[PDB]
Amino acid sequence: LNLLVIVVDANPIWWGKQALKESQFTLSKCIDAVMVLGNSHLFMNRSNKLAVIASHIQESRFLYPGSKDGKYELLTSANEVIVEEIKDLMTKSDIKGQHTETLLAGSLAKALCYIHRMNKEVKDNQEMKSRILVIKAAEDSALQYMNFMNVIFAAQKQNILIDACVLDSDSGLLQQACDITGGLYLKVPQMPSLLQYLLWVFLPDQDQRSQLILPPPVHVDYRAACFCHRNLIEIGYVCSVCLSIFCNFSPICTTCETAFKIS
Amino acid sequence: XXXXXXXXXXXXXXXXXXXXXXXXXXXXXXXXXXXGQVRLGMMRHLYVVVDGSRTMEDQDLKPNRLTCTLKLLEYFVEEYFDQNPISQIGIIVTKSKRAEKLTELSGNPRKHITSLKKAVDMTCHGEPSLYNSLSIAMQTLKHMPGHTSREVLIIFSSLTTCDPSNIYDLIKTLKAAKIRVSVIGLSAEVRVCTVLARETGGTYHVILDESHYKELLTHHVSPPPASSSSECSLIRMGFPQHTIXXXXXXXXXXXXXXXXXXXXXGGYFCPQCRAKYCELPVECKICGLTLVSAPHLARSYHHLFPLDAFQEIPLEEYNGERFCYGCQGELKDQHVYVCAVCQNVFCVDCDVFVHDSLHCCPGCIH
Amino acid sequence: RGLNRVHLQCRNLQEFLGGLSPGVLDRLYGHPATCLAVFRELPSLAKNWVMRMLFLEQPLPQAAVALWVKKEFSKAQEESTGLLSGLRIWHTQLLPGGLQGLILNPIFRQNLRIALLGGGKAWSDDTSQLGPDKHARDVPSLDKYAEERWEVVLHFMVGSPSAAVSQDLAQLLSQAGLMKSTEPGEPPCITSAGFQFLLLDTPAQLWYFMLQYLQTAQSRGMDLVEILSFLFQLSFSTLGKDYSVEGMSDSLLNFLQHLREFGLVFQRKRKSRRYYPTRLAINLSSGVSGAGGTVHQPGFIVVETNYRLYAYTESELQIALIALFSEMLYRFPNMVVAQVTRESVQQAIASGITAQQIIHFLRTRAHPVMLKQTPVLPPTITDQIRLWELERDRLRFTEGVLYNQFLSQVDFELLLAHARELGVLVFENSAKRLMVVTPAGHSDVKRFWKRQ
Ligand SMILES: [Zn+2]
Ligand SMILES: [Zn+2]
Ligand SMILES: [Zn+2]
Ligand SMILES: [Zn+2]
Repeated sequence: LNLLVIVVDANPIWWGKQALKESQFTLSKCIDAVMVLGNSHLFMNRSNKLAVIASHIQESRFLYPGSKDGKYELLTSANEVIVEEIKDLMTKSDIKGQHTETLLAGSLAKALCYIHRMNKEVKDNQEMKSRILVIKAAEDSALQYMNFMNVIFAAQKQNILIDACVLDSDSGLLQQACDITGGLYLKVPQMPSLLQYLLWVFLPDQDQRSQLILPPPVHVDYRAACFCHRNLIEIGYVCSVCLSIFCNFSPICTTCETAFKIS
Repeated sequence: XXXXXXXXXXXXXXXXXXXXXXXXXXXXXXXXXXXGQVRLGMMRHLYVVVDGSRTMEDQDLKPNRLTCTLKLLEYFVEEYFDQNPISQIGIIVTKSKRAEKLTELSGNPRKHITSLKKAVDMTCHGEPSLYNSLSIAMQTLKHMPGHTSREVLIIFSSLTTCDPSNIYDLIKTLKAAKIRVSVIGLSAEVRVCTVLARETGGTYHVILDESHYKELLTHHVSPPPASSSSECSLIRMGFPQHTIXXXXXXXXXXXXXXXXXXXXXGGYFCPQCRAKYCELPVECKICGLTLVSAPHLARSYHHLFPLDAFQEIPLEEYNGERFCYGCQGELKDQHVYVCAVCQNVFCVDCDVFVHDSLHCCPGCIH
Repeated sequence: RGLNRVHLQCRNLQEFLGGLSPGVLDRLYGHPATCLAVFRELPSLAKNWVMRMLFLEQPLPQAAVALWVKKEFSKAQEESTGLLSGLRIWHTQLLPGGLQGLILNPIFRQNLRIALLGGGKAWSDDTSQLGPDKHARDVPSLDKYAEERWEVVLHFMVGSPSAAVSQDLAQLLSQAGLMKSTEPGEPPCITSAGFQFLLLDTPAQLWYFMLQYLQTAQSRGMDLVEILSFLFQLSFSTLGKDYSVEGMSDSLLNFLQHLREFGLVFQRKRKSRRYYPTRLAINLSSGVSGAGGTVHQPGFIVVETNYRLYAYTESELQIALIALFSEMLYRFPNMVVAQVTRESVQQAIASGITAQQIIHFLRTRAHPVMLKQTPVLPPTITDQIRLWELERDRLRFTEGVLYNQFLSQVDFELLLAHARELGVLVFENSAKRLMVVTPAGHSDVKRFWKRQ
């Protein structure tokens, strides 16, 4: 019994720029590699479970949740509902300007509580191990860092591994998450081979991470800046009321308006 | 001697079910959690004083009080280092009218839980000594810096508080030394511990059950709010990056450690003294700087922009959103929980999960 | 019984499919049901390797396959490679130097890719158009039908007055080695293989039916390939959606009505165009139903340390099984109270049951209050059961041939070395020259004695 929770960063702006790029690799092969990974995960064992979430710019709508063309039947029904759900999601869509960068904290929150309720569903004989794949293709907004760390620590407590395939750009918070929870991070060097990366690195479960020789862990930067000038710090001043990082010593603490006792 | 008459019956087919359901519902209860937008003491040298009295061997709990108390302190050290990373713990067993600093003030759960697994095997002979235990805790907690909310937690059982000197001058000193002492009591209320708790600044509590005692230690896990007395300083902090053996040890710096160690190739340095530490966060052993990886500041950011209350409504009540906004499931029970700002829908499982672990509303992020 | 006793060995689909003809195998993977069904049987290493190498047209060298695995796991690695190789998945090719390339069998690979992706066949699903069917059957009534028919077969083996078997199935039970007919004026008995068949899991019992049913598939004009493709087509189906029959041969019709007699498939009429694959047919899988609980039925036997069985189930079948390996005292309309006596188990092994059947039987039907124990049975009782079967099974028999009282000692180790050479050594001596060779392979060494 295992539970893969794929999260696909469906930024319509990014994949729109990718489809106006007229490349080989568009959103169709992304969601198709997602579904082939999902059918492969349901295919490896009968007891496996699948859930696929799509972070849109303004909503975390889930994608998931006879045989006409020769598949296994539940794979056919799952593929039909994922296809119809992305067609209901992406085509019927909206336009706003203040909030156009994608989100990842909310979809991870839904994944965490979904794994919680599906672990309450589990009976006493069997036990559920779980992980969250994150297929990221956009640029994450900085503005939700306060939120984002929280879901990582939830996955630290709930023992949910986190994996990430980033497509275009590196992401410090997401390699940070895959460092904290014990998951895995991978930056793909060539787009259209995506599925073959997933079926060897991110398909294998927790009792095959230890068996397979995998690409090695990149060193993780624990950079830290002030809340003052945003510049890199090796020695900082941190308040004990506000609990905020200041770079240079200042009399009056700005973050919490503290009547600072001076010695 | 006639408890057998507690089982009534009206139709007797579901009436025994009603009596069993009333009993099984009366055998459970819910917690009481408090919210505050107030200053908290987040660097927190807490210092645990356990009894080793004669009354620790009494069997009011299901094992004797020593064993249950020590088990819940193992859970306490676990959850306190799980929630506050900067802080430290020190453990004194108070035994035979004398006080014994069993484990010094440090910040990693391995040594403390190892010492508690050792301290299962003790004897618990004699009467306690609140004077000497508060003296050792004061002696170590004089010279921690002033922004630390210096806290002592006395898990105290017996009633004869056998001091060797006057313990109102200690309470006047500890009042002036801005320490904070909280006593969790067994079997009784004692006036001296009440004066100590209400004067030093702490809180006194007496124990019913296993569950109530877990609720009290869970109440003392969280950072308690500050008085109008504690210093609000600005501690100088250090953020050492991790350093592996540089480029296949091309001109590396092979060290042993800094506190049965092997040959360390790389790891964490210090930005003040340039020493070699394996684990982070560790207070600098030769400088006085405090070293922080900085998710260890992010592990305790939820205290500062905290949660709110869920509007709890049991009935059906206008619910045009049948599914859980948490995890997309139906609401098959009569408890629906609605947030304050976004006012989405959550069930009981999402309630316990959000309010205990995830610490944020999933709606308000969107 | 001058040989050893009839130990009921489940093949677990490896010794079945490993040990056939490779032309039979290359025809067998010609339906995606069989490719998924052989896929899920594989160990997890071979599983991930097939799903790795699936989307690939190049024979990868041996170095990469040996070089995909961490160093500590080579002992548990060569089993997956050898199991892929012997089962005609990995046929070996050559890179044009000396690197022995490895490539999946393109029939197997193409039909797995049909099982995962779009395909050119249609899984033999059809419907002209028939909507809500005349006497549509309900899903718990399909469960009831499965219970009724397969318990009628089990009562027939037990020997109840509910003997509704239609005598082709009785001939099948006599042909598979389960119910031996003796002195042909119709006593059908039970062989010891029948007793070991009774105490087995329900998917293990049905899969043992299919293995010993296809063991004698050279009888009625049957072919292994189409029948196994239909079995693996049944067990990858859904209870809800309904099927049709058009697209099946007439020998398939005879097998499907014989299968209706099994109870794995609910028909409506014999001349109809519809079948309902029953809940027994889906859980047809070469495996284990559990050690604390069964998807079929929740467990019901509370085994206390008093050697005391509390069965919460009213059924004459399972009461007869608990009568087999125990002795029974109270019977209430909800419950049966039995005691596992030493003499009851020594009766249950006199008829011939190795007591791993018993312990796995009790672990299968473990009541959900007996759960939340990490040793779900009390280990005093379980180790006592094993000690009772080790008291009963203390003789081990072997047909041999004697070499005694040789005239020398050089010919002693010469005969011993020639025995070791042809793999016919059984037992040796050091002092008094008393050797045991295989008696069927003795004539080789005997004609060697007439040659020196
Ligand atoms: Zn501040
Ligand atoms: Zn230093
Ligand atoms: Zn909200
Ligand atoms: Zn929910």
